[PDB]
Amino acid sequence: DVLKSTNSLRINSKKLGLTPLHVAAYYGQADTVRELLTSVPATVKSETPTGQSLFGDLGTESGMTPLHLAAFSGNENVVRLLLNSAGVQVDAATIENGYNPLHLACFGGHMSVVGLLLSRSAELLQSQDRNGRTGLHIAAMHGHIQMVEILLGQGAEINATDRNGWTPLHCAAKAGHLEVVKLLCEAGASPKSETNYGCAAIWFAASEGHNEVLRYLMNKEHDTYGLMEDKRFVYNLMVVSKNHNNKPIQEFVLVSPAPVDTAAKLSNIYIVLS
Amino acid sequence: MISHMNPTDIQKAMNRQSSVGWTPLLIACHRGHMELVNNLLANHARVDVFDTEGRSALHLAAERGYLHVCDALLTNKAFINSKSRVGRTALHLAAMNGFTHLVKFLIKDHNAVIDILTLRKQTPLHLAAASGQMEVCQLLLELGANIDATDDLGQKPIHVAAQNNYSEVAKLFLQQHPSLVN
Repeated sequence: DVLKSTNSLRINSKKLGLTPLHVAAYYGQADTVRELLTSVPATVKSETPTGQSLFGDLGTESGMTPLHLAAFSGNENVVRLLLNSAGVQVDAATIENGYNPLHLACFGGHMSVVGLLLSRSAELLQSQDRNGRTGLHIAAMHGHIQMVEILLGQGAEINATDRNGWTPLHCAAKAGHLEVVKLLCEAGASPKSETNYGCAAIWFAASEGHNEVLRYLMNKEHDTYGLMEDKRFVYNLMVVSKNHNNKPIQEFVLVSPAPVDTAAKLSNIYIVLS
Repeated sequence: MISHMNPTDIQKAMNRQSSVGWTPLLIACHRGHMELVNNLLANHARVDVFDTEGRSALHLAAERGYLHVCDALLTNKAFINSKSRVGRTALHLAAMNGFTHLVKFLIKDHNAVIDILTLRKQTPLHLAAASGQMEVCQLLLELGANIDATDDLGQKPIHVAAQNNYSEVAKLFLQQHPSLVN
């Protein structure tokens, strides 16, 4: 109030491009947010942060309204206030990074905000970002399990591509969250699903460590003869088999429909790549 | 008399919550003391309070079914289509508890959405058929909605009517026969 006598109360650019209503919406307390709704026009879509931003994984976000940050830090009462304010804008909610506040709820667990937003909007399950990702992609690749359970509970298309053709099982496999892959495989997505360079799930599960995701996806269905011609997949399978007592290379032989062809031909691919 | 001898901290009195989480708007709108609700809203208490069950004064007054209490709320810029922890709207509770004038008041007088889903994805026609209130479902079908809209268990409305075995409500959905849901 005393600073409300003088200041314009929506200022910050130096070291953080935002407003005090972003900070008040971020850390909780809600009646302060109400007074700032009576003083500030309540939806400003702030700025680019300068130097050093907050928010962890969001190293830079350009144009986050304070509904996003209350959706982000968890702030469920502040979510309930900002969903009942003058400028709500739950649908459009555009950032230069491309996100929507459901996705910003997916960056944490924050399942209460997911219940509030999916209860409120419900045209947001299929909302894609600027990179084409949905909320199931982000909840997959950050490994929040029950968040994925709720996001299938409201009902989302699991086999849904990005602009590069990523299914969320590709993102879950690349991040290597095993139980997310068990959830998406056990009730959904096909492992035989390419990308816009020509890939699968086991190419990402082999390209970055993750023996157990590789054995789970390797127990599923996949085209081996398309995989052995990808020399990078063969090399990364060698690398993972080096670390994990060469069980997974044995698994890639013994799963294939002709194991002797795969062992022999793939051994020749090894000797040629030598 | 209590509201005379405080200059502004009246609002500091009115913005506090009970152990339940109730403000005196929630208690007075919970009971239906209409002139008292006119006294509290003239004394500018915030309508956007919420209890531990995520409920507003529209959910309490709509739960007990008072017309002019909800009218007094909506003159004071209350928000219809608010939701509880179950996601219930005021139309869900008025359809649950049998107040046809409150349903006509919301949908007709204030353009409340008919096909609002709960957290269990339930429209108030079969959440109304859950408690089995025949004339309320006559009113909702008189206003019209998606009848066979499935719930979280995939429930077309006569399934929920049959779980709580209200025969006359099934005689409404079947005697009128709008969807051939036998």
